[PDB]
Amino acid sequence: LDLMSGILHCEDKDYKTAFSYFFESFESYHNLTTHNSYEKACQVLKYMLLSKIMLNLIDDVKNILNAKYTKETYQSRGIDAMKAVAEAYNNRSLLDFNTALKQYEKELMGDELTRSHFNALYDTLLESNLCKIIEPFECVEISHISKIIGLDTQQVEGKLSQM
Amino acid sequence: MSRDAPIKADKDYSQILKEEFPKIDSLAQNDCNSALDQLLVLEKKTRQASDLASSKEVLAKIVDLLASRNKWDDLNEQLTLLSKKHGQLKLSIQYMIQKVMEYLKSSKSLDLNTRISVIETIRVVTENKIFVEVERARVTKDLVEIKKEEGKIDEAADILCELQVETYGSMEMSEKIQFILEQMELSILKGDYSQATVLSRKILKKTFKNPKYESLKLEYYNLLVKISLHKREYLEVAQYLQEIYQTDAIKSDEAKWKPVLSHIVYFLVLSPYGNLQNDLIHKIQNDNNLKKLESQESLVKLFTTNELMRWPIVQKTYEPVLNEDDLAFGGEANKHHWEDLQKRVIEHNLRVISEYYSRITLLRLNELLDLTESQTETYISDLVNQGIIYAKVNRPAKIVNFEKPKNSSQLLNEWSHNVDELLEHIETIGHLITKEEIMH
Repeated sequence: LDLMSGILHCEDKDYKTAFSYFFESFESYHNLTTHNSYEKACQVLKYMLLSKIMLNLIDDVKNILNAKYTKETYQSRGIDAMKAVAEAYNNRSLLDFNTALKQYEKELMGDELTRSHFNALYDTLLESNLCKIIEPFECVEISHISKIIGLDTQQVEGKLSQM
Repeated sequence: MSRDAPIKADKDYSQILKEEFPKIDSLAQNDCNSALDQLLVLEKKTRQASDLASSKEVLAKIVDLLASRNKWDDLNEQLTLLSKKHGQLKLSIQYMIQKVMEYLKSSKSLDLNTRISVIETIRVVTENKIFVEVERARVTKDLVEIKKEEGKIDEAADILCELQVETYGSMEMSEKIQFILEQMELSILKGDYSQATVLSRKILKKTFKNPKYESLKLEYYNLLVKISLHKREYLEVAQYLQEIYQTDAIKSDEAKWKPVLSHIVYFLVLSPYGNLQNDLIHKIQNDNNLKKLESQESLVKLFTTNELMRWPIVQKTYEPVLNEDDLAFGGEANKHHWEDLQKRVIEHNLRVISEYYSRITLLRLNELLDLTESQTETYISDLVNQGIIYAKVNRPAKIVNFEKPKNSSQLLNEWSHNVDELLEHIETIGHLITKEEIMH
């Protein structure tokens, strides 16, 4: 019941409530006799970490991640994916996010909730990369921006005008 | 206890068993168990005095049991049985249990037997927090020593480390430290540096001030340096070496303070430049001991003066000098720390340039830094994020202006100051004209 409420409050685009729900289900699974629940302790963890990414408060992703739990008892394909993507946002880099999903592509497909929130992630990160590049400069050529971000000249003009 | 019925009568009776000591010895050969019964039969008392005298006989027998590389199995059940019955008190046995241990170290027995008998002792005492606790630890490090050398180091490391969270008993303060430092050691080799930090904050700098633990302090600090090097915390290496330096013994002796001081220079230049870096680098400039050294004097004094200097040459210059020495610079692994010195040089140059150059062209700034256009611009960006400098860049290759953003406040507040200073001057001049009349 908790995990399901987690999936729903995440879609309503509130991520405070989203974390709290995904905590309760993690604690339940962790301590229960695994007969099939190892799998669902795994599902919960990936979604818990999700809350911190969108919240843009990724200092807590690497805080939760530790030897006690994520390394010893949960080392999976999703941990390798989630950690790269967290790290990419901390960088405020578009280039790292793209690389992370090309090689972790089957993990992103496999979770329908993660996939949805990753188009959004694209978009809020698109911002993050541009801002960083033009922050020291004044009177910067648009050609210079265009190469780095790695998106066409005209596409960029429209985004910037919006921003 | 203190029970008066088996003082003398029983003493005299054990002496009577001393006379029977050859009869027991001869029994052992025919049947180890008969010789054994007799001595077990003697011990039931709870009068501490006669406990130690009777247990002494049982202990002489265990010398034979341990000597024999087969009898010693029997010894395992007996210590176990002696525990199991009731014992005879919380004081009594637990001295004898140590003479149990004493013998193991000197037998130099087969590894196999030693091992089994040892795991059985920690079994016997596990939970218990009377005297035994101290001893449990004394023997556990020995079981570790064996597994350490093997390929079972990972298993060894986890047991050792686990034990000492709770042993904080009768133990003398010196011994606590010893164990703890040993624990850090296995954790270097395991490679979880995060584990080792948890362990380290147990020991306190208050303890080390006591001169009793002098030698301990040097190994402790030596270890702390290691922890910090792995995680590339260069300033933090500097803070810890500086504590050693201040150890009086090393300090006064020439030959021993020498390398220490060299090390400090290396790491102080590699620290992220900042407010900490600054106050610390004028303490090294002040340092009398530094001027007797000349190889290191000439390095610090360069970077403190604001006269910029280009990398390609500074590289060259101190390469056949400092790369010779170890830590930070040194051999092959060490070269991937040397590298950072480059980065240091240019963020010092930039830093000087913001102050003196208010306006400079971008093409010129590249020439000075000896870097292609693309790297130069990356680095300027990195410095403003870090807050070291204020910068405005133009990419069509116009100007890069370091000048202060000139606000309203700045014009007025500076003007405010100036005016008080004027008034202050006129007054001062006035006192001194009075003086000159008297002179003249």
